[PDB]
Amino acid sequence: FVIRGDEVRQIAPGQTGNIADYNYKLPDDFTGCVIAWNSNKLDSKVSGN
Amino acid sequence: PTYGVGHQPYRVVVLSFELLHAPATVCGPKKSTNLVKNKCVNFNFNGLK
Repeated sequence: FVIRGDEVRQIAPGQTGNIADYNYKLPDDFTGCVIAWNSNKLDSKVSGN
Repeated sequence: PTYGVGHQPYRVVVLSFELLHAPATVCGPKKSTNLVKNKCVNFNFNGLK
């Protein structure tokens, strides 16, 4: 998916916020990996997306 | 500080001994006793029973 760069800290076990509890929640006993990279060159519009 | 328990920093101290017959320089706190000779006794010399 695509989220705001600052909200990237909300994708983690034991976290709280807005995206964490309303859009995507990870379990406390979660195993795996998370990969996020900047994509302002690909998903940006001068008018606004 | 808002990370999960699995990502909070932990301070680690590792103690490595080299227990050997060499004359020990570090010893635990014990008490000495007067020397007794020429009879069946139970002795303890620098941890050697």
